[PDB]
Amino acid sequence: GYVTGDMKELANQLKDKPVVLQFIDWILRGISQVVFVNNPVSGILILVGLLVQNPWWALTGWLGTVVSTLMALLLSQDRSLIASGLYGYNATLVGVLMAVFSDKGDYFWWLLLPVCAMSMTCPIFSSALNSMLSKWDLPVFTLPFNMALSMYLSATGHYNPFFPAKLVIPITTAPQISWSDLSALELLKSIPVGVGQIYGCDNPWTGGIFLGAILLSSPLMCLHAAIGSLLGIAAGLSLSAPFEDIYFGLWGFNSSLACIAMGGMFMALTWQTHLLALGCALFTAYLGVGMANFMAEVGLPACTWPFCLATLLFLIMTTKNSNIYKMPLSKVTYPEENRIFYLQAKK
Amino acid sequence: GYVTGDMKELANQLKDKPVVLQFIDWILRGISQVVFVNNPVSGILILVGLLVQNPWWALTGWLGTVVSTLMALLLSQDRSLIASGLYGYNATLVGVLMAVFSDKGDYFWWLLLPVCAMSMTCPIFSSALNSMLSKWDLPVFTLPFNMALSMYLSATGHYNPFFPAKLVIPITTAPQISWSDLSALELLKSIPVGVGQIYGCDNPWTGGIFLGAILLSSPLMCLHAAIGSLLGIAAGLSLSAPFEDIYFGLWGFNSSLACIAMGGMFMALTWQTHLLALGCALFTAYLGVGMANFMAEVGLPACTWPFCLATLLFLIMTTKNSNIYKMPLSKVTYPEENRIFYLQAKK
Amino acid sequence: GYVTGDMKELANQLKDKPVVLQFIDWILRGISQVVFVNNPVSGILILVGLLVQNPWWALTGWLGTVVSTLMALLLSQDRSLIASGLYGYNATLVGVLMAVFSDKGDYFWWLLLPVCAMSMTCPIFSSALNSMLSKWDLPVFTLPFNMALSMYLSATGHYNPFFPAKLVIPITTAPQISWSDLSALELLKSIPVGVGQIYGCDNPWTGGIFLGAILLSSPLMCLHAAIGSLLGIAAGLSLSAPFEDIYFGLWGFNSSLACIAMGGMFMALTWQTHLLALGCALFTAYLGVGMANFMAEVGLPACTWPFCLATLLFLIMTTKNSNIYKMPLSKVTYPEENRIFYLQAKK
Ligand SMILES: CCCCCCCCCCCCCCCC(=O)O
Ligand SMILES: CCCCCCCCCCCCCCCC(=O)O
Ligand SMILES: CCCCCCCCCCCCCCCC(=O)O
Ligand SMILES: CCCCCCCCCCCCCCCC(=O)O
Ligand SMILES: CCCCCCCCCCCCCCCC(=O)O
Ligand SMILES: CCCCCCCCCCCCCCCC(=O)O
Ligand SMILES: CCCCCCCCCCCCCCCC(=O)O
Ligand SMILES: CCCCCCCCCCCCCCCC(=O)O
Ligand SMILES: CCCCCCCCCCCCCCCC(=O)O
Ligand SMILES: CCCCCCCCCCCCCCCC(=O)O
Ligand SMILES: CCCCCCCCCCCCCCCC(=O)O
Ligand SMILES: CCCCCCCCCCCCCCCC(=O)O
Repeated sequence: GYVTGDMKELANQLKDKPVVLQFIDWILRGISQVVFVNNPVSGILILVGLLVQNPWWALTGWLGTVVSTLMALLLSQDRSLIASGLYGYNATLVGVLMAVFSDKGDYFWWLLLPVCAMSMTCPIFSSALNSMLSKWDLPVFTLPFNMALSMYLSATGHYNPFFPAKLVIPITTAPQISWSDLSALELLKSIPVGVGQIYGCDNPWTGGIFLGAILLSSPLMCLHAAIGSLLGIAAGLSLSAPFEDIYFGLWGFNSSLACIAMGGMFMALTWQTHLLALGCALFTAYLGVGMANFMAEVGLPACTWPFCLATLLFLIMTTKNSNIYKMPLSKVTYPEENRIFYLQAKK
Repeated sequence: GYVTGDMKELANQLKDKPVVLQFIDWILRGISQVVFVNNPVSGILILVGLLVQNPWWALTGWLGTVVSTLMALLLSQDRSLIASGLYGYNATLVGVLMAVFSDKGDYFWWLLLPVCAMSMTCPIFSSALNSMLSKWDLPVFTLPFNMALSMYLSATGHYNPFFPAKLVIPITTAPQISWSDLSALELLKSIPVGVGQIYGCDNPWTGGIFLGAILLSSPLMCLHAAIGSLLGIAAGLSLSAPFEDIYFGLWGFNSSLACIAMGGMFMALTWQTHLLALGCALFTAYLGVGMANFMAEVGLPACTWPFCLATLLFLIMTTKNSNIYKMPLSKVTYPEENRIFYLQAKK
Repeated sequence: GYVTGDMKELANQLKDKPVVLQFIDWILRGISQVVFVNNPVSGILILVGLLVQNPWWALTGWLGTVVSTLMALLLSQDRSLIASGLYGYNATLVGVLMAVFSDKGDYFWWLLLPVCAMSMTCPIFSSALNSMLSKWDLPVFTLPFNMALSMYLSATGHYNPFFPAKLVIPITTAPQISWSDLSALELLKSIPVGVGQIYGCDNPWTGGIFLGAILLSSPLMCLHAAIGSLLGIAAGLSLSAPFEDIYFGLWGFNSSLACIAMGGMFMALTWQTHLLALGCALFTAYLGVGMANFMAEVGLPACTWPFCLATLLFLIMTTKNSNIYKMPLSKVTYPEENRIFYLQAKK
């Protein structure tokens, strides 16, 4: 009970502690905030999962988070946002995916130089988008990370002498799918892989650890992540996608995030909003394959562009339904507290 | 006189009728609203023209409109907008152009499955765009349809095992144009074809029927549609476009819409605004060829992206001219009533 | 002292002169406003530099500026903006770069026809963006020019029978860089070339003349332009860019503009804002190579898209630092007056 939720008691106790422990807590919260989790223990679990997948990726992500938090402190950003990990969760993804999309293999120490540089731009993006989106009461999601990674991967490319990137080839021929070779076990295993591919990790154990951390933060968030991954798998099956792409979790890491965001987190949790979150996850998977095909023509991966776009689209949409409630941005903590607040406001 | 204009008397009489007749009226108005027409009889005429061109395309468009209206009703959207056909006119285009850009020929019944799915997203897009564009008092035009069709055609592509799309090849060699083979009769005939290509129909009879329906709704709108198609033809001739592209109406279906919108419809009709509409039609044709060339590099058709972009750009532009008047979004019915309202407000 | 700054005395004396002299002054100010300079004498110097580089390019730019100013007068835009050259500085770039990116060589008189047409659309863009951006207190920069040039170059392309454009080939193989062949003299000479490539001119004498004109307007702006060009060169060296691209000034014409804008011009000049301008110049160079690589896949040059995007991103970003001050849009004249106003407001 002490480690569940956002761990407000730990933050209150650390508010008067030496700044080193506070900085460590901020780094852990920023690591956890990729899946909309404000738990430092969930951040430790996510770090353990990243180390299980690849220690080099974990090192790059931790370095990116540290550099982003330090730069946000240097830029005199809001201290409340920095304490909650909202300044540094984009750079974790930036560093991890820069290590993922590198063509020079593991432990390429020179890659530590661009990573920091891009981690130097994550706060600025996070600032510049926020002051706009907070005008319309909308979150930035992973838009700063998407912009930074697209800019970096366009600047370097596959043929960069210093930091070559993994080549992205657009689909040229019609795939041949043997539907008799579809494996139910692999389809079931792609759900943890789908959840784990949020950090670009294809290890089923890493995805299971991520799901466990999310469940530690909030069981409803873990359930919505699993359902979003399953819906991404279903959308991939509906479009006759290659089985290797479905088994790799490339179809479920956007829909899982969309289901987490639209289910309980930024909309009050009701069965109507549950169905809306399911529909948003399906739409997010379809937009994900569309964006992947579109940016494959320019040599870029879609990453989490479809998730941000679809979630913003569904959040901006307005309905004359009292049971479909959009939570205020200042009261969004986690689905249980969000539902309690919505029930209190309803009466 | 009873069937001209928006047919407000029919709506008033149907407001207390059984909901089946009201739903039929809403579907007809949504069909007609592609060309900014709120006339159910014009919707019937447009359906007849679509059947003349291709019954399969008409069936897909009708199914898309019905599904979009039902989904907008399910989402508790504004009943006034649904009654006027503003929730369902984008899905008509979505279904018709999904049938048009299909590589599996006519009467591919499986294509009825994705169409409905895309018609499920047309209301949401509209809503998500409306709440964004109503702040600055701007219409959504066919932006939801453009976004939905771009996402669908990127997701499927030409090499999809289930729903392949027609291949789009960027221009590779310089065209050889024999200017002695230019036909005045074909140039004149491309005006109805350019008007009918709004629905993706290249039949001159279909375009003539569409022009007749628009004239039934409003003569000024039909005149502006014809002038916009002619201006698109002129712009195509100015850039040495292939004659087959001009004869197919691919150059005049965006400028015609731009001239309809900017002439009398969303700006008060004056000779100054008439010249502004002509300039907007020329700019829209040039932006149309530019956007088509740009999106051919990613394997996508431009469709009505240039029309929406150019019309929004011309509507946002502000001048210190009293005779260049932008009609309020709540008072926009059709050019005759718009001009009457503008004359009343001027005095 | 009479010709330094904006020469408000000359404007006051010309306010009651015949309109021909006023129009000439407006054209000169519009020519100079590309580098955020409101000096007609600097406009004359920039015209001299353009003539030194290429008389055809100077003729096209002058014609574009004249046409844009004439149509902005015809469109009843704000007279104060027209008098300060803010309606016509985008068409100077449009005409000059349309002459630059033409595949038909120099003195192609038919190119005078599209140029005017694009100069026709420059005021509208300048209007349409302004009303959108003045809400958030942001400048339009060269966004109208970028939009117009992208639209034109997409519409025509390399294979246009009438107005072919220079082919843009994306990078296909990894460059081989002989670092022992790097020349310090060429690196130093690329700074004036980097400043002169704002107008698409690769002549070092032209860049030196441009720097002299900027220094005549304001020494701080010239210093920031030189530092931005140097930072662009450094960023190009950091990414192992080909030496020919660095020597051609293709790496420094965006960072120089970003350093001019962010240093003293649109943000109050302090050492903190000086470091922020340096960081913005580095970010602008990296975004410039990224966007160049991105639009090379669609056959388009990036031009000044990265400069506008990065400068807007850095201007929107908000910090809780009193020394990092964003000047109001109505009081922005030049860095010396900007700093004086900021110092007066601080106390
Ligand atoms: C936006 C893309 C670029 C981001 C910033 C990249 C900065 C890299 C660090 C500069 C020096 C790198 C030297 C590496 C030499 C080598 O790889 O052998
Ligand atoms: C795909 C290659 C390009 C690089 C990736 C996109 C980088 C975008 C940087 C600028 C973001 C927008 C800044 C604010 C603009 C506005 O005024 O709305
Ligand atoms: C809106 C879509 C909802 C999800 C639909 C999931 C459908 C999964 C199965 C679709 C393809 C079934 C196999 C057909 C191919 C074959 O067996 O030859
Ligand atoms: C892209 C294909 C899938 C698109 C799915 C769009 C539909 C999402 C929302 C589903 C309906 C939710 C209705 C909730 C209110 C109610 O049930 O009364
Ligand atoms: C070409 C790639 C596929 C097609 C993608 C079309 C766009 C679909 C999603 C649009 C979401 C728009 C959200 C806007 C949010 C905002 O204005 O901040
Ligand atoms: C955004 C692109 C996708 C839009 C939604 C597509 C949903 C298709 C329906 C799912 C089942 C398809 C079965 C096809 C069977 C076949 O063609 O053999
Ligand atoms: C902005 C201008 C719009 C109107 C343009 C009208 C058409 C002019 C170009 C078409 C005629 C070209 C004739 C020369 C062809 C040739 O003989 O090679
Ligand atoms: C790219 C093709 C050229 C586009 C040029 C658009 C010009 C718009 C037309 C403006 C005409 C004048 C408007 C009324 C002013 C007046 O004459 O009193
Ligand atoms: C955005 C597209 C281009 C802008 C508009 C270009 C208008 C050109 C009008 C004149 C066309 C005919 C003159 C060229 C004749 C020739 O070169 O043979
Ligand atoms: C590659 C060809 C196209 C180049 C860019 C041309 C863009 C013309 C229209 C710009 C958008 C104007 C409307 C903006 C509306 C809004 O954002 O609210
Ligand atoms: C993040 C901004 C960095 C700006 C300064 C970067 C300076 C880079 C200097 C060149 C890098 C090394 C070149 C030689 C490498 C070799 O010989 O292989
Ligand atoms: C793309 C790589 C480079 C990115 C550079 C980002 C950092 C810009 C410079 C920020 C300096 C901040 C100075 C004010 C704070 C202070 O020192 O008091």
